[PDB]
Amino acid sequence: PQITVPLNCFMINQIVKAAKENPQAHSGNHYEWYGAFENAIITAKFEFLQSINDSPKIMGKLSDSTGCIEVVIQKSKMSDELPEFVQAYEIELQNNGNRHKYVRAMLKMRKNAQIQLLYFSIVNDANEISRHGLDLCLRYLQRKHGIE
Amino acid sequence: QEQVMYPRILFEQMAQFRGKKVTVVGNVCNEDQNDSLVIEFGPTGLNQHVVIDNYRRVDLNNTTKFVEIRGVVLNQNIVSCEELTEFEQKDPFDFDTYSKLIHLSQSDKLSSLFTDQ
Amino acid sequence: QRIYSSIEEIIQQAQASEIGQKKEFYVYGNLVSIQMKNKLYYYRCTCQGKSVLKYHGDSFFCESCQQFINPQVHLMLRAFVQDSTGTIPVMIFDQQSSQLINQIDPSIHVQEAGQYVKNCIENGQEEIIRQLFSKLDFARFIFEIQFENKEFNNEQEIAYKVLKIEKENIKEESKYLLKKLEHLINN
Amino acid sequence: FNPNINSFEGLCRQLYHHSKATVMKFYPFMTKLFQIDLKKSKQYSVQYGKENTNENFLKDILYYTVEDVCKILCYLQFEDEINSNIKEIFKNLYSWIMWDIIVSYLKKKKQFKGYLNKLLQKIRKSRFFYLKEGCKSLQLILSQQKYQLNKKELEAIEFIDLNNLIQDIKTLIPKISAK
Amino acid sequence: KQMLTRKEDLLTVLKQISALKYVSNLYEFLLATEKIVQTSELDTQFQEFLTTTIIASEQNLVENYKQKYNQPNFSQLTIKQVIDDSIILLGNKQNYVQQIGTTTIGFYVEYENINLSRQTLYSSNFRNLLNIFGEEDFKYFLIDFLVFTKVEQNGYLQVAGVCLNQYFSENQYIYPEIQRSQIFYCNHMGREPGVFKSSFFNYSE
Amino acid sequence: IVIPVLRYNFYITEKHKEGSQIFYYRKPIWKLVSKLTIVKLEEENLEKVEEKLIPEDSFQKYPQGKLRIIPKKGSFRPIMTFLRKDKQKNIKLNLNQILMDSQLVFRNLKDMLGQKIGYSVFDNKQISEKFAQFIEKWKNKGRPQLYYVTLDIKKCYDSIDQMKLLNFFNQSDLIQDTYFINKYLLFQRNKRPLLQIMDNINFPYYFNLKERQIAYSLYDDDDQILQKGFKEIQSDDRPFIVINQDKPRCITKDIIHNHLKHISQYNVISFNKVKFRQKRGIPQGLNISGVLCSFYFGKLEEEYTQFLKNAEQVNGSINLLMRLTDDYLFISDSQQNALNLIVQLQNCA
Amino acid sequence: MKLLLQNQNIFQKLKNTLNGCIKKFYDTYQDLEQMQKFEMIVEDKLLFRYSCSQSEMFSAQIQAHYLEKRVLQLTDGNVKYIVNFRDKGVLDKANFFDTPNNSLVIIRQWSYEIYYTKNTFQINLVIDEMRCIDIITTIFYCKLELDFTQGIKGISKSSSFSNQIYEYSAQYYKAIQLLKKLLI
DNA sequence: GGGTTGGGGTTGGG
Ligand SMILES: [Zn+2]
Repeated sequence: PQITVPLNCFMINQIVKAAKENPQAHSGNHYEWYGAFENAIITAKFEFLQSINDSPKIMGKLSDSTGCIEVVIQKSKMSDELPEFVQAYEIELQNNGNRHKYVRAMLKMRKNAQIQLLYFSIVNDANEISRHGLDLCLRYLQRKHGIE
Repeated sequence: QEQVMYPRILFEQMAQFRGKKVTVVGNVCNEDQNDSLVIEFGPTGLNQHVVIDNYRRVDLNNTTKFVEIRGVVLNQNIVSCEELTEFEQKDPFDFDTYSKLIHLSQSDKLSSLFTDQ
Repeated sequence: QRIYSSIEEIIQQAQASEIGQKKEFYVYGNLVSIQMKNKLYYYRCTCQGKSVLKYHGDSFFCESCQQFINPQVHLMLRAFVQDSTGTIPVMIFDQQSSQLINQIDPSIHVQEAGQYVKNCIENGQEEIIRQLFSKLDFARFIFEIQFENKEFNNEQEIAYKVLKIEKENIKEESKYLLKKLEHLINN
Repeated sequence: FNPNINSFEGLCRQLYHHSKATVMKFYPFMTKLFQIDLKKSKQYSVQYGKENTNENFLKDILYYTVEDVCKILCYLQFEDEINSNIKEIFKNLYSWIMWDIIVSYLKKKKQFKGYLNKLLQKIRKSRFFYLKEGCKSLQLILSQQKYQLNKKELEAIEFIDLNNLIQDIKTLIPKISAK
Repeated sequence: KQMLTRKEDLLTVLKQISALKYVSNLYEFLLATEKIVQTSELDTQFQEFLTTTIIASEQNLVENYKQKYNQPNFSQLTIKQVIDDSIILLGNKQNYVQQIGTTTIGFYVEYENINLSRQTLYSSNFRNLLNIFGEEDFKYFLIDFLVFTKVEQNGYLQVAGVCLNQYFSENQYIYPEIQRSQIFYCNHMGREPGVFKSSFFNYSE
Repeated sequence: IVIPVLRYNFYITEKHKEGSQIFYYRKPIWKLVSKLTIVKLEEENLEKVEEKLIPEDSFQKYPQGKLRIIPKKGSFRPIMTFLRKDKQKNIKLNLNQILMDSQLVFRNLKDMLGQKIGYSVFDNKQISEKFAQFIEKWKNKGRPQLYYVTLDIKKCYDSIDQMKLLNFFNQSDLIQDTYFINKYLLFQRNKRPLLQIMDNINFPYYFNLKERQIAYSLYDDDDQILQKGFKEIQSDDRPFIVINQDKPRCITKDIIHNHLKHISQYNVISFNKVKFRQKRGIPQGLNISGVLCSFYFGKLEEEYTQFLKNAEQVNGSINLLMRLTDDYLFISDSQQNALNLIVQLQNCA
Repeated sequence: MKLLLQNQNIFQKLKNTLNGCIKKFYDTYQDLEQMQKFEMIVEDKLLFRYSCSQSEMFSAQIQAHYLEKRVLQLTDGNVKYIVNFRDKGVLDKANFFDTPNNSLVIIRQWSYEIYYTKNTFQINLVIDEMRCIDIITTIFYCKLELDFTQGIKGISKSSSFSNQIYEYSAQYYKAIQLLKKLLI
C-alpha cells in the first residue's frame, strides 16, 4: 500500500530478473514485491559512467556490498545544464581530488523502462549504512506481516 | 553488467572465512604509523588492528577519518585493498549497532535478502 | 527519555481521536514541498494585538495597546512532513519558519526572516524565495508534531502543527530502529 | 439600434435625441473639470502645453470618444459584407450629427465662449467636408461596374440620394429633429 | 481606416499581440518540427483536432523541438504518468493550467478537486498527440506553450500553459477621507438637541 | 463636528422620483412620519412579533433584516435590507450570501422560463428579438392597423400566495433534484478595433476578464455542460476563451425548499428596535424575488391565456404579449382579442 | 470535496427507492396463488428487479474493486458502501482516465435485486451504468459502513453509531419481514 | 498561533 520502499542493489536485481522471467502479471508498469511500488531508497557509492553519443541521458552506477545497478540521469531540454544536486556532487568530486563517496539516493523504477534517479545527497557519516540496513530489514518485516 | 558479492564481516570471522572477496569497515590507525595503512575495529578499548598492504597511509586526504575496504583477506590482519572510499566523520562511529546489523544479516531469516539462497 | 512514533501511528490515533483531543509525538522525518500559493505572512502587534486595524499607506494602529505601532510581520508556511511510512500536511509557525530560513541562509537574522520575505515579495523578487524554499527540500530533521481534532465552520477536521524542529543525528534513530526490529523478531 | 427594427431615418432620429440627452447629461463633468487648472500638473502640462491645457484635454477627449462611438455605431448597424465606402459615409454622417449637436449646445456657454469653440467648429466643418467628399467619390466608385450591390446597399444608396447629401444637410434636419 | 468586424479568428487576434512571438496551429507546428509528414495519413477527427487546436509561445522554439534522429518515438508510459512528470518538473511555479485542482508532494502529485478540463487533457486525441510527440518532448511542450482547443463555434478552452489571468495585473502620502456617508439615515432622537452622548463633547463632563 | 451634528439633529435622505437629489428633515417630523408609516403597514402586511413563536433553529440559523422608508408624493415606499450578519450564534454571512446558490439555480430556471410556460421577458435583447419577430410578421401581413393595451400589477411581491408558490415549486419538474456548481473565468473581446501593423500590446487591450458561476444537472443533457464547463450566448462570431476553476459546490432541491419555506413563513425584520414579520408574499430585495415573482405570475397567466395559444392559426391574427415583472404590454390586430385579454386578466385577478 | 458528497444525501434516495421497490412488489404479487408462491420459492435465483428512477443519481469515489466476484466499493465522507455491478461492460462503458481506483464517478442508474437464500431473503444492489468524471487521489477514512453483499447481517452492522444507518437498517428489516410474510 | 472575498463605483429599467 506504500509506493516508496527501501531496498538495495541485490533486491533490485532479483526483482528485475523475476519480472522479466515471469511477465504474466497485471498490465501495469508497477512492480510486485509484497505489493506495488514505484519509489525506492538506497545508500551506495555513485560514479559517473561515460556513455557514447547519448547527450540527453546520463548513465550512472551504484555499486554496493550486494551488487551494482545502472541508473539514468535526465537534464533540462530548453538549456543544457545539470541538476543542482548533481552539480554539487561534481564540484565536491573535483574539490576532494576525484574521490567517490556514498550517497543517499531516491530513485524511481518502472518495468519495461530504465531506472530513473531523481535526487541524492552525499553522506559523510558511516552510521547511515547501519541505519539504512536496519530500516530495510524493518520495512521488509512490516510489509511481510502486513501482507498476511 | 557484472556482479560481485561483498559481505560485511566483523573481526572474529576472517579467521573462519580464511579468505573470501569481502568488505570490511573501520577507523584509521595513526598511533602505530606503519608503512602501509592500518585500521582498527571497535571503540579501541580492545586491540583489533588490521593492515592493508596495497594502499599507503599518507596518500589519503588528511581530513579523512573513517574508511572501508572491499577486498579479499590474504592472511590474518592482512587484507588486500582493491576499492577504497573515504569518510570524514565529526561523530564517533558506533560499533555495537553495526555488529547487531551484521549478525541479523547473517541470520537465516534475513539472509535471503542480503545474499542469494 | 523520549519515545518516537511513526506517521502511520499518528494518523491512526488522530483518526480514532474524538473532537477536541490533542496529543504530541516525536518523529524522524524530512520536510518537503513548502506551499506558497496562499499569503505567506500576517501582521501582529508587539503587545499581542488580536485585531489589527488596516489602513492605507502602510499605516497601522493596534487595539490591544492603543499606540502608533510599527507593523510586525509573522511568517506563515505550509509544507508536508514524511517518514519512510507516510506523509502528512503540517503547519509551520513564525519561530520554526525563521529557524529554517536562518539555517538555510545564515545571512538573514532570525526575526529578520519575515521582513526579508515581505521585502522580496513586495519588491517583486520571487525567484530568490522560490529557490530558497526549494533548497529546503528533503531536509531531514526531528519533528514534534501535535494534532488537533477541531471543528471549523460546523465541519469536523484534523489539523497538524509542528512544535519543535531539531537537527538530526543518526545514532539514536538507528538505535531505536534496532530495538524495534529486535522486539519484532522476538515477537 | 437594431437595423431590423428601424429604418435609416429612424436610426438617425434615435441617435440625434440620444446625443442631445447625453450632452446635457455630461455638461456638469466639464463644469467640474474647469475648477482645476492642469497647468500646475506636470503630467498634463508636458502633453498639452501650459496656455490652453484644459481646452486641449477636453478637445482630445471629445474627439476620441466621438470617433469610438461612431465606429461602434457603424459596426452595430452594418454587416461585414457592406461596402467600405458606405461604412465611411455613414460614419462621417454620424460624426457630423454628434459634433453639430455638441457645438450647438456649447456655443452659448461663457467658459467655452472663446478658444474652444473655434476648434469645435473646425472639427464640425472637417466632418461635413469629409462626408461630402465621400458621397461625391462614391458615385464614381460605383460607376466603375466593379461592384454588385445587394438590397441593403441599394436601400442605402436610395436613402443618400433622396436626402441629397451631396450638397448639404438641410433636407434631413427637419426629418431627424422632429419631436 | 480600421473597422470593427463581426467575425474574427483567434489566431488572427493572437498574432496582433507583441508579447507572443510564435503563434500557429498544432498541425503546422508539427509539420515544421517534422514530427509528421503530409504523405502520412491520420483519422479525420484527429486531423480536425490538430487543425483547430491553437498553440502559442513567447519565443520561437521550433529548433528546440526539431526531430532528432538519435532515437525513435515509442510510448510505454501512461498519459497520467507523463502529465505527472510534467507537473513535477514544473516544481514551485504556481500559475499554470495543469496545476489547477492538484498539489505536488515531493515526486508525488495529488488530485483533490474537480477540474472539468481534465477530460480534454486525458482524451484519446491527447493520447494520440503524446504517441506522436514522445514523453521527453511532451513534458516540455505542456510547459513552453499555451494550448487552446476549440470546443464550440467560436469558443476555446485553455488546457495547458501559464494561466491567461496573469496578464491582467517608494510610496507617496495619501490624505484621509471625509466620512460624508455617515450623515444619511439616522433615526435616533434625544431629549436635548446637540450631539450623541458617546461623543467626546459630552464625555468630558 | 459637522458630521455628528447633522447625524444627530437631522434625518437626511432622498425622495422617490427625485433621483439622487438630497433632502433634509427635522427629527420630530421624521418621528411622526415613522409612527404614521408603522400604522399604515400594520393594518396591511406587517405584524408585531415575539421571539417565542419563531423556532430557535431558524432563529440562530438566519439573520434578520432592517427596514427603511423613502418619502413619496402622498405616501411612502418601504425598503427592507439584509446586509447585517449576526456576530453571535456563529453567523458570518447575510441572507443574500446564504441564498446565492438558490439564486444560481433560479437563474438557470430563468432560461426555460422565458418561452415555455408563459410570456416573461428579462432583458432588452429578448425584448428586441420579440419585437423584430412581431415586426416581420406585421410586414408579412401587410401593415394593418394596430391597437395596444397597457396595465400593471400593484404590489406584486406582497400579493404572492406562499402555499401556492410552495406547491408550484414542489410540483415543478423544471427543477431537478441535484445540481453541481462550477466556477470558471471568461475572456471576451471588447469593442476595440484591431490595430494594423505602439509596441506594448497585451491581452487587456483586446479582452475583458469576467468571473462566472454556473449550476448544472447530472442528466445527459443536450448542452453537455459536463464536457465544457460553461454556457455562454454570443451575438457575434468573435472568439472567446474560457478557463475552469477548482471550487465546486453541490445544492439539493430540499435545501431550496427549506430556504423558501423559511423566507415565506418566518421572515423577521426590525425597525426602531421593534421586530416585525411579513404576513403575505415574499420580501422584495432578495436576489431570488424577481425570478420567483415572474414564475408565480407566469403560472396564472398561462392558466388564463389559453386562447392566445391557438388564436394565431384559428383566424390568423397577429398579436404580441410580454410581461416584465409586474408590467404588462399587449399589441394585437384584433380589438376583440384585446378585450378578451382584458376580461381574462380581470377574471384571473 | 467531502462536503459536496455529503450534500448528496444518498440515504434519502436509497430509502425512497427501497420503498418504491417494496410497494411495486406488493402490488404486482397480490395474486397469492399458493402453488405459484411455492414454486417461485427456490434457492439462489432472482425474483424481482426494480430499476431506480432518474432522480436518484449520486456520485462517489471508487476505493477498491474486485473482478472475480464483481464487487465494487464506493465511499463518500463518513460512509463507504460495498455494492456489485452487472458485468465488465459497465467498467468498459465508463471511460476511466487511468484506473477505476481513486476516480470520481457518477451512477447513471442502478437497480435493487432481491434473492432468496438459506430460507431468507437478501437484497442486492447492482450498478448498471457508470461514468467517470475526474480522478480523486484522496483517501477518505470512513469510520462507518454498510454492506449490501451480506444482507441483514451486513447492513445492521455498526448501526448504533449512525442514526441514518439505524433508520435504513430498520427499513430493511421491515421490508424483509413484509416480503417473508407475503411469500410464506 | 490562521482561516470565502472585500471591495470600487454608482447608469437605466424593474
Ligand atoms: Zn498593540
